[PDB]
Amino acid sequence: TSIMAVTFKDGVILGADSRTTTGAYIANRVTDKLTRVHDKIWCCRSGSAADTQAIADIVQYHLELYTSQYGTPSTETAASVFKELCYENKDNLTAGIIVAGYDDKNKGEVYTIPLGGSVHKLPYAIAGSGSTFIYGYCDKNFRENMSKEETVDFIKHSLSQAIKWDGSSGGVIRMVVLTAAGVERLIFYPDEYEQL
Amino acid sequence: TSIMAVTFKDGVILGADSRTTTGAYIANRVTDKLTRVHDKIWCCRSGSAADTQAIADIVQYHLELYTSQYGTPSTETAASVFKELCYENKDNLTAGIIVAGYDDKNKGEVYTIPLGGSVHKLPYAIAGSGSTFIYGYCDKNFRENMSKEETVDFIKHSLSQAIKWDGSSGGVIRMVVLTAAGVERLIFYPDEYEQL
Amino acid sequence: QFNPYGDNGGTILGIAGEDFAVLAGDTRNITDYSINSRYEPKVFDCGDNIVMSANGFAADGDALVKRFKNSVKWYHFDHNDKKLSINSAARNIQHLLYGKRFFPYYVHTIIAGLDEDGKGAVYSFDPVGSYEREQCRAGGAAASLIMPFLDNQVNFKNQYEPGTNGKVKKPLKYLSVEEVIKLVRDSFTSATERHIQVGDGLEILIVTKDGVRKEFYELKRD
Amino acid sequence: TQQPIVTGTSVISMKYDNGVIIAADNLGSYGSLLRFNGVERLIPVGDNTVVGISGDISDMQHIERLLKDLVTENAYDNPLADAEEALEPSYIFEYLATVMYQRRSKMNPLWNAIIVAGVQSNGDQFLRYVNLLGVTYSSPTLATGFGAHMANPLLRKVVDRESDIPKTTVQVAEEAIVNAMRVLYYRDARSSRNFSLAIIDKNTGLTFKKNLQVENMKWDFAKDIKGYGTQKI
Amino acid sequence: SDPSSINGGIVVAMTGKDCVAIACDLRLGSQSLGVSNKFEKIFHYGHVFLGITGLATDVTTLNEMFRYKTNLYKLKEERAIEPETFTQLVSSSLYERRFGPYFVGPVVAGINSKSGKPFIAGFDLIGCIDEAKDFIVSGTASDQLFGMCESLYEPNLEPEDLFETISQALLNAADRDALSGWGAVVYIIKKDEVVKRYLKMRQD
Amino acid sequence: MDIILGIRVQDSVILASSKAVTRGISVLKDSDDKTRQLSPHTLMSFAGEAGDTVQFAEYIQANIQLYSIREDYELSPQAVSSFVRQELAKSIRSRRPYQVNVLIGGYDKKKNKPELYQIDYLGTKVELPYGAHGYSGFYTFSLLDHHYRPDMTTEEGLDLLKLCVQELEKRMPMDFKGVIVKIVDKDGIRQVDDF
Amino acid sequence: MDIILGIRVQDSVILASSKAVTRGISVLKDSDDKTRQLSPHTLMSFAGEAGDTVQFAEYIQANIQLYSIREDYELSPQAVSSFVRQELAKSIRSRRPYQVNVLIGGYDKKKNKPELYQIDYLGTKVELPYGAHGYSGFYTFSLLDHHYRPDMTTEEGLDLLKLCVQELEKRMPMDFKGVIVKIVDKDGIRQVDDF
Amino acid sequence: TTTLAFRFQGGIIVAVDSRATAGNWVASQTVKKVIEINPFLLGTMAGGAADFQFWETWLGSQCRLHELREKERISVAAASKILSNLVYQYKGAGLSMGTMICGYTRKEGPTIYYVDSDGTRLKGDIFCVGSGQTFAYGVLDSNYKWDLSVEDALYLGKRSILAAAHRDAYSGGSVNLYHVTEDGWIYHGNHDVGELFWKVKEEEGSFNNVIG
Amino acid sequence: TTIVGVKFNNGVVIAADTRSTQGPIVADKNCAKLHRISPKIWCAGAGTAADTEAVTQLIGSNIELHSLYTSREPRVVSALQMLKQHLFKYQGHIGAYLIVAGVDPTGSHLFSIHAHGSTDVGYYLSLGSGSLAAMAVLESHWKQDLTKEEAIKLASDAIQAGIWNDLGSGSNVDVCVMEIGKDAEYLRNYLTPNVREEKQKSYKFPRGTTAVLKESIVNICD
Ligand SMILES: *[C@@](C)(CO)[C@](*)(O)[C@H](Cc1ccccc1)NC(=O)[C@H](Cc1ccc(OC)cc1)NC(=O)[C@H](C)NC(=O)CN1CCOCC1
Ligand SMILES: *[C@@](C)(CO)[C@](*)(O)[C@H](Cc1ccccc1)NC(=O)[C@H](Cc1ccc(OC)cc1)NC(=O)[C@H](C)NC(=O)CN1CCOCC1
Ligand SMILES: *[C@@](C)(CO)[C@](*)(O)[C@H](Cc1ccccc1)NC(=O)[C@H](Cc1ccc(OC)cc1)NC(=O)[C@H](C)NC(=O)CN1CCOCC1
Ligand SMILES: [Mg+2]
Ligand SMILES: [Mg+2]
Ligand SMILES: [Mg+2]
Ligand SMILES: [Mg+2]
Repeated sequence: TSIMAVTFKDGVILGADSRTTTGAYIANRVTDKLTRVHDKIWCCRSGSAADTQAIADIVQYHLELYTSQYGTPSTETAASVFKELCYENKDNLTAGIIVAGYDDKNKGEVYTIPLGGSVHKLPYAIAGSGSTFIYGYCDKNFRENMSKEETVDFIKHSLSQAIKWDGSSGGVIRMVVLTAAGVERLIFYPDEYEQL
Repeated sequence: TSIMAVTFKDGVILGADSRTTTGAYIANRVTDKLTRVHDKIWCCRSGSAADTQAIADIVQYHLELYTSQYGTPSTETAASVFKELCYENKDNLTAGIIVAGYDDKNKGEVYTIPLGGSVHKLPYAIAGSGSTFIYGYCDKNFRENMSKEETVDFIKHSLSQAIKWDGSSGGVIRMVVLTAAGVERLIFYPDEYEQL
Repeated sequence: QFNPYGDNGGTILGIAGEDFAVLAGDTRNITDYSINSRYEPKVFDCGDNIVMSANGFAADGDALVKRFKNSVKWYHFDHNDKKLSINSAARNIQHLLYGKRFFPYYVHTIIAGLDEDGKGAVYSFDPVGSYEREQCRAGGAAASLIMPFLDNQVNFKNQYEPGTNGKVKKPLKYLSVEEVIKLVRDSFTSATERHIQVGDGLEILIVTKDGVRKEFYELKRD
Repeated sequence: TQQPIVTGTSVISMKYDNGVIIAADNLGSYGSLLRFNGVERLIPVGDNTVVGISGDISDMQHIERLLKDLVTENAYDNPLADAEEALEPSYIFEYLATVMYQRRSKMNPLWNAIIVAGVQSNGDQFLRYVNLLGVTYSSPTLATGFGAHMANPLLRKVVDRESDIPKTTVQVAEEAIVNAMRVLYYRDARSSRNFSLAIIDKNTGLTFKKNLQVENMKWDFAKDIKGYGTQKI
Repeated sequence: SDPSSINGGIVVAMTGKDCVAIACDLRLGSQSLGVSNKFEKIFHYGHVFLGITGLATDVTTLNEMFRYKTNLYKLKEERAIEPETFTQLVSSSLYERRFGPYFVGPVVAGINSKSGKPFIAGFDLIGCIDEAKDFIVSGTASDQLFGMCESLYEPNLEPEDLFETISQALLNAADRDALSGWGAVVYIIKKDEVVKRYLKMRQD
Repeated sequence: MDIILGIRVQDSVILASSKAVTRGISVLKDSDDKTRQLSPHTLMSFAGEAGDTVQFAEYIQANIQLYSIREDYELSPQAVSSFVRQELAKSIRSRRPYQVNVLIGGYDKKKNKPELYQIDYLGTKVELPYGAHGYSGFYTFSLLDHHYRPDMTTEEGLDLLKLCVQELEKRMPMDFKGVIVKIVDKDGIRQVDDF
Repeated sequence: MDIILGIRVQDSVILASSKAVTRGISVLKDSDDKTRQLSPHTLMSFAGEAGDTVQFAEYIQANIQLYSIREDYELSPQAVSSFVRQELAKSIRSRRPYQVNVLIGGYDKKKNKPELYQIDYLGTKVELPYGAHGYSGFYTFSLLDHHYRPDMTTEEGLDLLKLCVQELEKRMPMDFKGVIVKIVDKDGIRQVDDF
Repeated sequence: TTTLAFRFQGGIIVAVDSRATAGNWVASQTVKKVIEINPFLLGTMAGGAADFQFWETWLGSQCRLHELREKERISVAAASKILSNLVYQYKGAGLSMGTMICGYTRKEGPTIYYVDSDGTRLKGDIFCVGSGQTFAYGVLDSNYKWDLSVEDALYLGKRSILAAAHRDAYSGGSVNLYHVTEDGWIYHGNHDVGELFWKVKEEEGSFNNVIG
Repeated sequence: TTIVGVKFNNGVVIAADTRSTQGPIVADKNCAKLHRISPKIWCAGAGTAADTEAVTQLIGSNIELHSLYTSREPRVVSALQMLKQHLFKYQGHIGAYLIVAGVDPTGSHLFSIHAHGSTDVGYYLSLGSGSLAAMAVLESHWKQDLTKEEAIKLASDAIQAGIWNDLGSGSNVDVCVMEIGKDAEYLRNYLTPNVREEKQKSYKFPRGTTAVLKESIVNICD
């Protein structure tokens, strides 16, 4: 994997490639690594497919039960539930999860949860095997309070490079936009992003 | 290490950090990783300090003896001698060497020699532990036939990011400019490059 | 760590008649779960009416056959074009194999031909050079499937004369080339059904005083 | 005893009525890092043979030098070096095969899988494989690495046995090869979009095609795929 | 220390015209040492016959277990268990011990009393049902038995002919296996008569 | 532990068991009786891992004696052997299995027949005319195959047994300090004092 | 191989060596002489790795016999023992070392004294009144410490030696099939046939 | 494998089985575990097959070169030592060998030498080597005498292999008999164990445990 | 194993080969890898044979009880959720690799499950040892808006690729078609391209060939 989430003026955008590997074989070239735990709280999944999937499902269950009793949960609350599972089961899990959500009070927020189960709230976050190749690029090019079109270009260009260098990353670039307006899914094919 | 060599309009420039590590301890914070094998043929050294040093010395000896008999060697010839040692002793070496030189006929040339002992002639080359973090950046920002000032900024900005993310890299940024004019040494301190 | 050996699969079979001998072998070549070739022969005419096959690790098998072929050539140069007898070839091959006792040729070797009395002869070898003349031998991946069938049908093992209270054995007799080829074809089709490394094609080399003839038959390709 | 460092992936090939086709992508991988992108892994020897190499690139470059040196050595004291006593595909292969097996027997192999494609002097098609173990085999279709698992099934639908070779034209054969290269780009995690292709014909000779690209790819269906099961939006 | 080849042994089953045959060797050993030449590996519960190869303690234990279960089956159902049903019971029982299995290679054989259809089946140690029209093999000489059965077998053999085919399959397979042999037994099973024959074979 | 033999003849079962207990480079004892009486007409010899052997033998002995008191009746050798086998069959899949091999020699008073059962630590039971555990079998079995007849007397059985011990004393590497011999018949269990 | 003993008394050296040759679970031979005569008044017993023992013993024997012919003179036990030690001292740092332990019993005709040397496979030489190799020492040494006197006769030495063999036969795990006893004195080397 | 050889009044009896196994798989029932070094010397197979074969064939070449140079038959002692010294050079390399070098000369009389891949060389009267050696030893020890007849000695060797062929899973196939005299060895035929077992069972009354 | 699943116009189709192996030996030449979870939800299984059967039956049993409890036809996502949560719990030790497909009130569906408990969604999928041979065909010939007859052709072609080119797959092709508004049609042995050729000889023995020691009637009655 190459995954990232970036806050901006109107909210937050999640981004991911679509490659799933079993060794050097691509088991799925059209994977959807961006998953919904709540209406406007989503996560990017990296590491073990089975682990991250099981975790996300449990979180979705917890936040559904939270909503039934206490109304809409904060993005921080969602990240806390992710942490709780990842930290307490650190010996049996291989999951690198980025949590991103949109409140109306707090606007866009991004929390990254690495292998250990620690939590880190950031303006933007990158993760997965392909993220190593774009630390330099992302750091130089990220700005706070970007527009929607700028943030889409930032993620597109970043993941394009991550895909270019990482063999474990590829396929289409999926994105999910989280704003007050609603939820918007975007897709970008090789013929476009490769020649950026 | 973070090391790189970049061809440009007037010739070629080599660049390197100054950090040498024995574990997490910095054994030398002012190392000179750019070494002279001939008047206008230099190399960047990454991997085992003892191995790369022993190799460079043997190459310097070979090119000195070459010059005594057949005159100035080509940059390709220098790279060939490096390869010959690295390939034939691949089981006992840990050396990632970038060879860069200036001919008057061939102008600036860059050859990279990874662990295996293979040779690759490139417009520019990056290597060492810290190079992983700047593949994205360097690919997006490199242009052929740059000026001296542009190439210096390209290396400075690139290695600055490599240094920022790689713990195994740091200290000063040394550079060596190879043109028809001659050989010029440049140095850049943390207080300058860190805040780029 | 580098592993110098591999398994190319396949299986071979040698039967001896009264005035003839056959050496059969399937034409499939494999590594792991992949087919490399559907027709890659491993039974070879080596001259002097000697047919040979070295089944197991193909690289070692090809090396051995190549060396023995060369051994036959130099036997002619050094001994006034004398014909290499099947028994002499067998002993020579032992020295080739045992020459690499501590880094063996990973192959089960079988040769076939006629002895000096004109009678059919099959010799079989282990990887390091031990050899033995026999009427019958299967080698390779499906050897364990084919060999007990040969014991029953060629050497008439466990077969008693009907009505003799299991006291009189079924008498040994030579089989015709027609009867032998039937057993070969049925052996390989049976082996193809139950062994994954066996199939594609069957190539039989028959050896009589007149020379070396070939026959080819299709096998199941799954 | 070795371990491969900079590596090249699948080499695929097949026979057709008048000659042979061979292809291989232009990538030099450094583990999961897709390090080098200008790597030519098809190397012509004369005007009648193409050697396709996968595996370790340092060892590939060594093999290049050997073949280059073989052409020089053959030309020595040989007035018919560009005629009757030119290098045949069968000669070039047997030489490499000898080397590969000798190196494995010294527990110091050239970490490669090699396919020698060419046309003999009498017009016959030549196509044979050899690898680090010294193992050799021939077939109407040959492929290394992932190609063995994915390309061969596709290429065997065109030429399933010997009798299918005369019935297969260069147009049909090249189409199958180019299709196989696309499938490998979909599914092999250490493959690139850019590749080279070589045709050796008994009439038109050696045609070497550089800087080809995989095209006509199906990605549009990806937009409909959402989540991994119970997810709708 | 490979449980499936400490004691040794083999079982084979075949179908014929309105009949089935199941046969086994008599050896029980401790690796190289031959200990008993009377160890039968075929049992029966009503008209349903079960052969079991593998680790001998588990062979004995499972026989005792299936006798236990079929006896309760009969008391509650008020009828004998059929081969198809018994096959399912064996599979269930083996898979119950999925991560601590009985090291065995069972083989069910019998004729359904209602439909009259000949039935045979085999299992792996973990319960996977292998049903077959022609033959099932099991034991340390399974490769050999596969080779014998696949060549010797033909469909719709008469009981007297089927006896010769299964017997020759077992005998010649056993003689190419060090851990099998030391005597043999063959069961010929018709709709309402069962003949048991001990074969004369080489005792090495 | 080490050598335990057993021979079933016409009218009795004879068990021979070595007297040595070695621990280390030292023979700690040379008069050890490796057997327990399970019931008046049933005897069990044992060999295997130290401690486990006696612990197991006595545990079985207690259970059979408990059965005898409860039912005022002696279990048949076949019944006892089946009980012992099941206990070992449980044991093998335990956390720490009993590593004990046994021979059960008994006289069935209902059938008026002697019976010999050989059971290994896995729970592998077989009825035999003659039996052995450990390396002993590798010498004795072939010897008995040759010399054993099914209609032999107790005296003929003892001579046959002497022939086995002599062979073991000649070819076995370890000094096992002779054997204690016990006979099981219609009149119960008795020990031969001069062997 | 296994048991080799040695006792130096007033006027002689006595070497006792076990007769058994065990291979697996089989005693292949029970009359093996584990000794070689190096010279008329020098005897060497040996024990250790199979093959190595005899190969080494005979190699030494050849060298000493070669010296005797060349100089027409018998080497002193001290000289022979020093030669043997150096050979083992070379051996230990070889590609494949001799794994052989030896006792050298000899009578020095110039000094008119018996001498016993104990040398292990590493090349560790010591002159002793009584010596042993392997596990034998763990029983015999303490026994000799108690009963040994320096002024004993050959007959007293043999009785002392009988006392050792009896203890070994009682407490040693393995049957070593008795010992061959040889005496070295002023009149040379002779074997005791009834022990 | 099971092989034996014993000295007696009439010379030496050598007897061997014929089975060869690769794990549980019976590779051959018709193997020759007696090597005919020369018309006066015999050797037995146990352990490595190619090794025994290769090196005892080689031994015969060395024995022939001896009697060409020395104009005299090679002694059993000298022949056995040529082999044992050879395998000792290869010690550690992994040779597998357990053999009885058997012969009958004027100066020595009937002589048997057990030679080993460990380098062991033992002269003796009775030897048994192989997986089924212990079974053969049991019959030999209880029936052996120096004053056996050539007829009774041959049978004892045959019966002892049968004993092992029965019990030992890695022995069987058939029994090969040899009788070594001063004028050379004499072959006494191949005897299938399948037929021999029933023949012996009936005539001798033995193997009552087995049903026939 | 080779197994595939292909979506089409008004439903979904799955297919599978019929070979079962222990090592290099073909244990079953015609086993059934297509499994019924509910009437209109079928499963193709690769990996550990007993596990794919046991896990498909357990979930199938619970799906039936659930369908009775809710008075509703079962959904594919319910079987998918129950399977993956079960497989995840056992951390891959239950070696079941499944292709789950079917029709329900929500529509037509196609999923894959791996042993460790990860699930995928797709229009065309392949699992097992011959999944690469199958996927090569699927990637070459698949398109959007396939008809029923086109999807069966594509699916069986993908299985054939595995049958011929993969040694872990062989024999026949089983198919199951699940169309919306119709009963699911299970096509057992839809193709049988590996029929055994006539044997060269009949090995029927003369009666009395086998030697017999004893005879006895066995009592099966009470
Ligand atoms: C990129 C491709 C590699 O890191 C991503 O992290 C990707 C994340 C992803 C995949 C699918 C859906 C959502 C998100 N990860 C994978 O594709 C993952 C690679 C991986 C496997 C195991 C790991 O450690 C336990 C770490 C990374 N692939 C898988 O999980 C595949 C489907 N299964 C296997 O590789 C089988 N594994 C199971 C775990 O044990 C080893 C064998
Ligand atoms: C960066 C710091 C890390 O890769 C560079 O590659 C740097 C290159 C360099 C250093 C000095 C002068 C010119 C160029 N490499 C090191 O600093 C190197 C780290 C390294 C050590 C061993 C390696 O494999 C054999 C690979 C990388 N540091 C050293 O060589 C130091 C001086 N010595 C040790 O760490 C002691 N080593 C010796 C080799 O065996 C392990 C212990
Ligand atoms: C192809 C044939 C793989 O070669 C398929 O995956 C096939 C799937 C199948 C077969 C029948 C019914 C439904 C599905 N798999 C097999 O046939 C399978 C191959 C296999 C063997 C061993 C494995 O080890 C983890 C994994 C897969 N064969 C079996 O399961 C056979 C019937 N049983 C055994 O080999 C016994 N094994 C089972 C695993 O536990 C150890 C003992
Ligand atoms: Mg070094
Ligand atoms: Mg730093
Ligand atoms: Mg196939
Ligand atoms: Mg036997």
